[PDB]
Amino acid sequence: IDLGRVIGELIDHRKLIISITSVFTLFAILYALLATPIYETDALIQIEQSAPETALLQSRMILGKTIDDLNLQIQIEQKYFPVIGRGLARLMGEKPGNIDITRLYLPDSDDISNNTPSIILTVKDKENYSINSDGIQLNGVVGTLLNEKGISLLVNEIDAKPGDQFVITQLPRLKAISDLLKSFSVADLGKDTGMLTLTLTGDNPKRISHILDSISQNYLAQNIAVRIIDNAVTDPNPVRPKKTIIIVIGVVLGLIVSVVLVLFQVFLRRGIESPEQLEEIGINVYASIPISEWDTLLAVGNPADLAVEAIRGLRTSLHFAMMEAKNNVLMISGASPSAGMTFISSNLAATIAITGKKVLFIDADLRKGYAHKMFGHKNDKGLSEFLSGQAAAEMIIDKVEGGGFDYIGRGQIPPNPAELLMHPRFEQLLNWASQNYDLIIIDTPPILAVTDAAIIGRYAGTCLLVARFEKNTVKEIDVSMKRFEQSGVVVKGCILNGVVKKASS
Amino acid sequence: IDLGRVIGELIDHRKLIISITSVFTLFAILYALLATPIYETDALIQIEQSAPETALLQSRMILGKTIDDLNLQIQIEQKYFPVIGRGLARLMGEKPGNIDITRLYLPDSDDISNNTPSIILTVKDKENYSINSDGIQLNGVVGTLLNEKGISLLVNEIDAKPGDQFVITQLPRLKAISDLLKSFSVADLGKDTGMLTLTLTGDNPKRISHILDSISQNYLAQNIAVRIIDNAVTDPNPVRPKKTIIIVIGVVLGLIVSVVLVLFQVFLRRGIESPEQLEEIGINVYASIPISEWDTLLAVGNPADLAVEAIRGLRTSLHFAMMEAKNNVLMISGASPSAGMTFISSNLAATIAITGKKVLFIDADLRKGYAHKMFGHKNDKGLSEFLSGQAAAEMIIDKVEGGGFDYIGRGQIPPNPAELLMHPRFEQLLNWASQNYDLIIIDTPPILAVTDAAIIGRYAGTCLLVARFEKNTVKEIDVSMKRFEQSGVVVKGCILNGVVKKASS
Amino acid sequence: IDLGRVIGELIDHRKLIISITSVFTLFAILYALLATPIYETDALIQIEQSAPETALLQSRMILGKTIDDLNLQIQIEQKYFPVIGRGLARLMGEKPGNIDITRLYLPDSDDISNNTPSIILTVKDKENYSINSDGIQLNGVVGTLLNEKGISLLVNEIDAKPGDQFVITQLPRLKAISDLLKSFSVADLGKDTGMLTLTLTGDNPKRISHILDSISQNYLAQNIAVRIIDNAVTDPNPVRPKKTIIIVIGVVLGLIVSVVLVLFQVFLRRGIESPEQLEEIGINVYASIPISEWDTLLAVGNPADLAVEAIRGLRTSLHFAMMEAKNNVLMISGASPSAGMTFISSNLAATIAITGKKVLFIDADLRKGYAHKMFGHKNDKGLSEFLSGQAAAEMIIDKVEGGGFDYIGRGQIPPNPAELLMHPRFEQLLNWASQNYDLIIIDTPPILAVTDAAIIGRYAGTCLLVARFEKNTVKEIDVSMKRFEQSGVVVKGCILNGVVKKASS
Ligand SMILES: Nc1ncnc2c1ncn2[C@@H]1O[C@H](COP(=O)(O)OP(=O)(O)O)[C@@H](O)[C@H]1O
Ligand SMILES: Nc1ncnc2c1ncn2[C@@H]1O[C@H](COP(=O)(O)OP(=O)(O)O)[C@@H](O)[C@H]1O
Ligand SMILES: Nc1ncnc2c1ncn2[C@@H]1O[C@H](COP(=O)(O)OP(=O)(O)O)[C@@H](O)[C@H]1O
Ligand SMILES: [Mg+2]
Ligand SMILES: [Mg+2]
Ligand SMILES: [Mg+2]
Repeated sequence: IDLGRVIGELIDHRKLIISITSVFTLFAILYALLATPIYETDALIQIEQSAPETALLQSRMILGKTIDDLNLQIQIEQKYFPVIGRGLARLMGEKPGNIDITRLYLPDSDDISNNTPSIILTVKDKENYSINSDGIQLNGVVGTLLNEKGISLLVNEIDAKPGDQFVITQLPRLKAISDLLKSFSVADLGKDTGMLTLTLTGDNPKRISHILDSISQNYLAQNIAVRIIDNAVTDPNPVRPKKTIIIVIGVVLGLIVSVVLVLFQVFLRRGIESPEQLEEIGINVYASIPISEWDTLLAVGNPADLAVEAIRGLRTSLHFAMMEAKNNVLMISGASPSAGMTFISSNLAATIAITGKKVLFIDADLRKGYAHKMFGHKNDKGLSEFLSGQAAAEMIIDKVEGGGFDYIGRGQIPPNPAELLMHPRFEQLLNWASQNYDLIIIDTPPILAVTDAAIIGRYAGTCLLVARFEKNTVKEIDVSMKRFEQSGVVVKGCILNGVVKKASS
Repeated sequence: IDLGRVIGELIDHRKLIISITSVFTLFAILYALLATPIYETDALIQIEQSAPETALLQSRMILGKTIDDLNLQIQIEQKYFPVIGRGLARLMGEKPGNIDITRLYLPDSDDISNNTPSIILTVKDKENYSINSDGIQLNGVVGTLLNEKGISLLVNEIDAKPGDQFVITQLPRLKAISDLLKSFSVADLGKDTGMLTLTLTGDNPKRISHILDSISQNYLAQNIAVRIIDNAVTDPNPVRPKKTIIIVIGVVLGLIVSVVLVLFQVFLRRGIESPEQLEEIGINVYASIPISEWDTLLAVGNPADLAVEAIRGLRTSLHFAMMEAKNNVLMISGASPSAGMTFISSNLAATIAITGKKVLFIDADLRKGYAHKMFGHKNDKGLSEFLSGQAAAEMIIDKVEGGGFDYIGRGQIPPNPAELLMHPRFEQLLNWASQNYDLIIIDTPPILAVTDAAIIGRYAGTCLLVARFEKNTVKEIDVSMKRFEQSGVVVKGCILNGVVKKASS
Repeated sequence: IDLGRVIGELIDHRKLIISITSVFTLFAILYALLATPIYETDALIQIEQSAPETALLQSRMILGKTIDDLNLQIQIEQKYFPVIGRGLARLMGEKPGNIDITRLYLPDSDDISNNTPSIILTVKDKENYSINSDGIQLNGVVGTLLNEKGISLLVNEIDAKPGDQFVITQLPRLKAISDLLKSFSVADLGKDTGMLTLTLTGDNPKRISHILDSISQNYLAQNIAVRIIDNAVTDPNPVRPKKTIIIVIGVVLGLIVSVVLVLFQVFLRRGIESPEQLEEIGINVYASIPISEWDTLLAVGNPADLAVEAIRGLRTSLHFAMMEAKNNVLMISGASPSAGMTFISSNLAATIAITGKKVLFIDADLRKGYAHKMFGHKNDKGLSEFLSGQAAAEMIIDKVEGGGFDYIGRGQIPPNPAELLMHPRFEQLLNWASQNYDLIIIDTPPILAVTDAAIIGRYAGTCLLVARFEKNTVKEIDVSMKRFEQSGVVVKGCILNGVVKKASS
């Protein structure tokens, strides 16, 4: 391999790479702007050791005393239905509300799994609110305590706009202790000094400072039955999410997945890339027709098309190739269907007729031939009707309107096309036509599908295959040439079709 | 090797890979959803050392005192007959029952092996129950103690639905101590502090907490004749089984075993893959007939079949190959039986007869020939009867009904087929037929099995072998060609049969 | 590869390398001369340990006491609108001013983000000043305190020229402590001694010394409720930016990016470099025309041009190549447009006419031919009008004024150029002209674009291609030669055009 090839492949697939990288970067930006910020508060205490004090601070007694003091077993969560509602509310500048609950007691269903009872509180005004646990609706008022339906609740100082909802959960004490212990860290920072740094992370910058102050005070009171140097304060810059590293990771991930996909697609290509691939085997490529981005003939609708220019190049190439041929019959065929045989044949006939030579076009695709549709037709009396014997040699020839050449349609689809094409009346037709016309072009089905082309090619002076640019492979074209030679038909060469411009070439 | 080949092999064997991986993932999911959950309880004590205390806690004195206190020597197990009954009961939400037994004394058979006596208790109601040890049925009532048949039992507070069964075992004290010590761990967690973490795992989240509390209290009482900071609590999330890692391991195991099986099958393939394998040796492959997924002729029942199209391709190839041959006799043969010789020969005769040429078909498989069954027959007067001399040249020829060609059946199976085929009357028959027909096709047995084909091939102008797609190998076909040439028979080429579409090609 | 090639490439691209390196060095010099200088002050104290004292010095209590003492929470910044205004002011020798503020209290909006209120103070004279916070204009006087609009301010000892502006921010206490702690360092320097080195970096050489003295005094007073050996002094040489290393890094970065760009451009070149590239394939290069840096003929305006000398070399080469040719017709063509076909053909005709031979020039570029513009024209009756039949063979020939040869213009642009060129009247014209002139030169469109050149080349005795020096590639020229040979036209050789002098050759 070489650098030029890889750079060309990257240039060709630029749209895919850009789209994938942009999608990944957009997802990264959305996550980094919608993820909830996490603040960190710190405190510094002095040990008058410090190896067992790390375990004493994280023991369930200290944390449990803190949780009992601060009522951390009442989980209040602002209610947003979607997974991005909270982030959108924060971005729009909306101020989150809060409720001070000093007493909560749910009926404690305590089944096998749901060990955490929860209710939903809807704020109707600054004073009253509605409560629903499992569809049971109740009404409560700030101030006076509520003892109804096995539910006890005391709510103070609602701070939210009316219509807001809050999920109130009474999680078990061990769950609260585990959650507190997950986000709480103790370090020595000197490995020998009495200095201990206590760290607590959480999404509420004031609550975490209060929690760490309570932890420190409880530990201090417990020890004297240690010195608090730095009481806990919260860093106003969140520690998570780290937006810049997230976005950089997203961009690099997009680039690497795009490069992997591009390499995978490049290594899985088998189609023909250039005429030199065919010419390595020993197949003369007589032309390369580009894609015409422009039920009518292109050589007639848009005579100045680039594809028609390539076809004129093919015409002047054939005027020299088709010399010293046994007759004036040219047979266009191919390996696979929808390669361009009818396009090539019809347009070539048009470009050769505009130069003043009489041209006959025969649609010998007795199976899926649509030439009569493209030329303007009387569908009666096609090639089939002549071959089966129910027509004459003069009632099957029609004239293209915007063309300048005659044509013979397929006719009705027969049940035995390959056996009709073997009748000697076909050779009689070709011998008769080879005296009233200057050129005869025959369109045929593929050869890798059926055998009609190989029957027709016996009476053809020149035979050319059509290879589609990306679809067909060199193996298919070689197999087709060999199958034609096995049946006694000499293929003059190939015609690459549907070519497009690639920066890797 | 190259990446395209391996990707193609993976695409071809996709069904096998998917099935194996799905089976493994289903087994992993069943195990991860039916395995009994194992909870873990923890405690934290303070050592006022700690290297000998780990051995003192795990000594048999502390554990034995705990087991005597909590009666851990009475093993009560809920009875489910299958190995998945307990998991199903847990999944369906069924609440396990329990019995508080404060005194159990079994007769203690104490033979060589069964040192653990056991009984089965069936719950009939909230009060009474039935007991069976070795077929001896007894009835007991909660409350009043039972002393019968050398069995002492005191049962309190049955909690289960009627009809439940419980296995009650009186395991030896050392066995109970060993079981307790297997699931009990002590750690320092600081390597220098007085802090010891005690861990106990078990399937009953309350019993393990009680057991660890008893262990801690016994150690504390023993030492003062240490401080308990964190009394034991149980983590409600089970530590085993870890479902996600189990499922990931199952999926990866399925993928690796599937890839290994695929590679093993690929490396053990010897059959013909493409016509190019035969053409490397120098054997002209004249056709490749695909599998016809559609006692009748295919070229007649379904004339538009893909296989009949391939046979028409072979027909037009033969019309050119069979020129400049010494006569109009074609001999289809093969290497191994059930390769397609009769299929190819009969269908080829049909496709050549539909074009208006007189065709004779001869079934020279005098050993296992079934052509007369496929054509509609009068089984008398076949080839055998003519060769042995008990028939004429005109009483053996019959006509295929839906065909269009004549045929000669094998006749009765003779005892000496290879010696009948050497009679000059066979050559007389062929010389006579070569003047009344346009083509003669002869079907023969394989050549690697018997020698009839090599006797017949002396009088055949053209001879073609049939190679089955996956079954035969290049070695078999080369051996067959060489064995034909050794006997003076020139094989024109080969016919690949039963071809299917493979993404690795 | 070899050293000579790389040295030549470096010599050829010297201007690009010099420009890039100079730009990078200029940017580095601008940064190193405009970046604000950062001074460093040091102190040395003695510890009578020293592992916890590093944490005690950086604790928020000591730094907070210092900040409360020195009022470091009032941030005063000199106002320069651009990002280089301060550096320019320092370079021009301007003395920065300062204000001593002993009391500041802003309304403290304290919204979600802007936690730091700020005002702008404009100095009108040595006594009074103007204040604007959010468009609210106020006037204040040094001395008397200001308590207006929720803003309290006390300003003493303004030292600046009138018209200067100062941003006054009241940043939060924790922000001030964090900023102080970011630039403050403590080290032991012996790892065992009581000697501690305290370091403080800042842009004001006196303020940092005062700050470090206050830090040391506060720590000393705190400890005795330690010895100060070296009170803080400021190194007058700034520690940042380090100009020399910055400039060296800039120069080396410029050199490496220039070398990378040069290597990238060299590896992405595909055009023809020397005639030997064409002669490897087997194409005879008959000349190499250099660029003429000098609507007129070069061989006439500047007959002593270097390009005209190369064309005379081509003329004497052709006088030997064009012997034993079937006629006296020469056809200049090419692969891509704007290669030099009309330049080469017209100048060659001029140089061959100055030697006394009758020369005919034909502009057979019926699509974009501008020869009549370059020769002085009567645009009527060109080649088109003759071919279409509406003109005679004598009304189309005109005479070049400063030339010496006749010419035929294209005429009006036709709709069917390629089909006009196929008329036998073109061959009649050439046969008639081949008897009244000594040489006929025909200019043609490219061959990779259209097919006109291949139609004309049938009647041309000699055909030469023109390859542009850097534009065309060897692949294009080979494709053109092969496409000419496919149509029955033998190309004698090639002509390299637009050559320039490269030190890598
Ligand atoms: N270079 C081309 N540019 C534009 N359209 C093309 C080109 N080649 C083929 N086609 C069009 O795509 C369709 C398939 O080609 P067609 O020749 O009709 O199939 P087949 O090769 O089986 O006879 C046709 O409608 C054709 O007009
Ligand atoms: N390409 C094929 N498609 C469908 N059936 C086939 C094909 N080739 C052979 N068979 C069928 O499978 C059976 C075995 O083939 P057969 O020719 O009868 O055996 P043998 O080669 O020994 O004479 C037959 O019943 C045949 O009809
Ligand atoms: N060696 C050259 N020196 C100076 N000018 C040149 C040279 N070669 C071509 N040109 C000029 O650059 C332009 C493009 O060349 P031209 O021959 O007219 O295009 P084309 O090859 O398509 O006919 C012209 O104006 C030509 O005069
Ligand atoms: Mg078609
Ligand atoms: Mg058989
Ligand atoms: Mg030009």
